[PDB]
Amino acid sequence: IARTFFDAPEKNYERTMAILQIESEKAELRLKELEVRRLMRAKGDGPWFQYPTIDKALIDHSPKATPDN
Amino acid sequence: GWVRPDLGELSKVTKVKTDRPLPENPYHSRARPEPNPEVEGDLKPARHGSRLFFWTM
Repeated sequence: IARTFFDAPEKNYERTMAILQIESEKAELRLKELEVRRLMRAKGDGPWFQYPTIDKALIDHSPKATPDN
Repeated sequence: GWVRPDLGELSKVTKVKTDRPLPENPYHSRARPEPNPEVEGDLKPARHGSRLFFWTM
């Protein structure tokens, strides 16, 4: 019965180790996701939460009809 | 001996042999704020899929 059907204890053991490693990495990355999102919204120096502003290509630098501008 | 200019002669753009320096800061502005850093590096794939709840991929 053990030869034909059952998984070896070595196989199940190392499978458990791999599952533990993968899920621990995912948990750490999720915690870093929450902290990075909090810091980025609190500071605003990152690519995320880059709220739009007025483009500076619309500024006309040509000389006008009035010298005071 | 003064000649009256014709039509459009006074409306030409001219050049002036001046000696005053060009004002480098005519608008009395200040230092510009530092822009955000850009994105650099290759697009590596996502680590272990979407990492959203039980979805492995």
